[PDB]
Amino acid sequence: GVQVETISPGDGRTFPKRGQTVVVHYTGMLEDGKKFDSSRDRNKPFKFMLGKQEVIRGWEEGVAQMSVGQRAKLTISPDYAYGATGHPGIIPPHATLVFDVELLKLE
Amino acid sequence: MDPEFMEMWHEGLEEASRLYFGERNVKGMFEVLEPLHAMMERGPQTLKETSFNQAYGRDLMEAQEWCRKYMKSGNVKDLTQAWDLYYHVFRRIS
Ligand SMILES: O=C1[C@@H]2CCC[C@H]([C@@H](/C=C/c3ccccc3Cl)CN1Cc1ccccn1)N2S(=O)(=O)c1cc(Cl)cc(Cl)c1
Ligand SMILES: [Ca+2]
Ligand SMILES: [Ca+2]
Ligand SMILES: [Ca+2]
Ligand SMILES: [Ca+2]
Repeated sequence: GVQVETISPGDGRTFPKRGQTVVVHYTGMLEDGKKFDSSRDRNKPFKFMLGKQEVIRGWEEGVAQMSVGQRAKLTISPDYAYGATGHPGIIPPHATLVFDVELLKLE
Repeated sequence: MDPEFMEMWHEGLEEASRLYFGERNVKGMFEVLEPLHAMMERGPQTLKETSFNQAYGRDLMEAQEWCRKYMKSGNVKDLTQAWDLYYHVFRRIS
C-alpha cells in the first residue's frame, strides 16, 4: 500500500477531488535512498489529473489524502508502484519507492 | 503476438530507457526507437504480426508522435506521454 507521513501540514480543508488537476513538487528515491527523479531539479511542478490513473496507485491514493500546502513522505510498496516489471532504465523490479511530496495547488 | 516484434520492442525499449533515464541521452533514445517505428510502418504480414499491430500498434504510433512533439517543444510533459504509451506496451509484452 502507501503510507503518508506528514512533514508539514496542509490547510486541512482543501483536498484533491476526482477530475481536478493536482500540482506538486516531488523527489523520488529508491528504498535505499538513491534519488531517481525530482521535479525540483528541473524547476517544473508536476501535474496530474486525479482519477485518471495517469500516475502509480500509491500517488493516486496517497496524494488524495493530502490537503493544500501539505508536505509529506509517501512510502509505496511495489504493488502500488511499478511492481514485478519495474520501469526499464530507472525503477528495478520489486522496488519500494519513497517520495517527498508537496501539494502546491489544485486547478 | 509475433515473437520477433515482441522481442525487438522489448529489447529496444530496455535500451532506449537506459539511454534516456540512465545516461541522460535523449538523442540516443530516439535513434534506437526510430527504426522500430519504421518497421511498423511497413505494415503487418503474419497472422501474429497483425495481432501485434491490433494490440500495440496505435499506442506505439502515438508514442512516436509525442517524441516528435518533444523534439520541437522541449517540454518533458510530452516525453512523459510517450513513455506512458511505451511503458503500457512494454509491460504487456514482458
Ligand atoms: O506515476 C509516475 C510517477 C509518480 C508521479 C511522477 C513521476 C512521473 C514522471 C515521469 C517523467 C518525468 C520527466 C521525464 C520523464 C518522465 Cl517518464 C511518472 N509517473 C507516471 C508514468 C508515466 C510514464 C511512464 C511511467 N510512469 N513518477 S516517478 O517519479 O515514479 C518516475 C519518474 C521518472 Cl523520471 C520515470 C519514471 Cl518511469 C517514473
Ligand atoms: Ca503508471
Ligand atoms: Ca486505442
Ligand atoms: Ca489511448
Ligand atoms: Ca506528465
